[PDB]
Amino acid sequence: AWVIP
Amino acid sequence: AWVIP
Amino acid sequence: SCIQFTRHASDVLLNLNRLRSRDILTDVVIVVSREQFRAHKTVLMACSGLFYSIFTDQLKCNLSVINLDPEINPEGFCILLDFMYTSRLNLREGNIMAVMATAMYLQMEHVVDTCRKFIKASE
Amino acid sequence: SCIQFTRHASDVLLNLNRLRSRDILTDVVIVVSREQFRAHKTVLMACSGLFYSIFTDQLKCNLSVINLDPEINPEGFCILLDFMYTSRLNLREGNIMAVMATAMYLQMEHVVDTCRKFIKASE
Ligand SMILES: Cn1c(=O)n(C)c2cc(Nc3cc(SCc4ccccc4)ncn3)ccc21
Ligand SMILES: Cn1c(=O)n(C)c2cc(Nc3cc(SCc4ccccc4)ncn3)ccc21
Repeated sequence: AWVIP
Repeated sequence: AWVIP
Repeated sequence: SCIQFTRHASDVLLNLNRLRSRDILTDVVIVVSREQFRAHKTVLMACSGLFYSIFTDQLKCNLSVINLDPEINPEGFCILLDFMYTSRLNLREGNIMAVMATAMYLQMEHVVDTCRKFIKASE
Repeated sequence: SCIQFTRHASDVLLNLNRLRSRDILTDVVIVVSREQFRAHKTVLMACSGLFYSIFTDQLKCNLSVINLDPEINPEGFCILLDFMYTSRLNLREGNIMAVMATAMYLQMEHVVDTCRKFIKASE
């Protein structure tokens, strides 16, 4: 996996 | 984009 | 000996979401209490163990309307449906419990995992 | 305020290809001379300007069989259909002209682009 897009 | 996978 | 177009999977998903926005080739309505959500069965199956089980069933695969359990929160379902079609999950303090409960019901393991991590971080 | 699961679009595409392999929810047969290919209309539309035009047409959207132009090479079509469902293009010296001609017909701009670059490199 999860990221800040 | 195009790459070698 | 294949070559690969890096952005292809995300471009496909974006185009499937555009079809959903324009109601093109949508083939099922998911009902969550008083709310209705139009979608493509194949995208739902690709993202959820529950929908995979439903639409591979020889009788249920033919249904044009699926009613979810009345305990399921429509906003939680809406957030997960958007995630299916975009890879983006709108997780907030005010919706995380409903999103996690809905992801558990829909059998969306990676979403349940990030919800558990965000809840653990607040305690 | 969304978070994003990096692998989600590729996981969706992999699951759509698994549905295709198992013939689950396939809703169209594409005929290319003597060969038949089963597929999902939404994936074809998401990958090709020609299929987008065909399946958004109020009459053609209802067809369960689409016949392509007899000049289209079935192997070229097979390679492109695999690319649609996997992001991998099996481009070889022996198939590149057929793949490029098929991609031009299907209106798959990124594929036409890589074919043109590979042909230019050999001259
Ligand atoms: C439990 N679970 C999830 O967390 N997600 C995101 C799921 C997505 C799917 N959709 C699939 C799986 C497969 S073959 C793999 C498979 C099949 C059945 C059971 C388990 C595994 N083919 C096409 N669509 C199925 C289960 C999922
Ligand atoms: C020309 N071309 C390609 O090279 N590919 C990969 C295409 C893919 C599509 N599929 C789309 C596009 C859109 S909205 C964008 C759009 C719509 C119509 C015309 C042009 C552009 N919604 C869903 N599926 C359409 C055209 C494509």
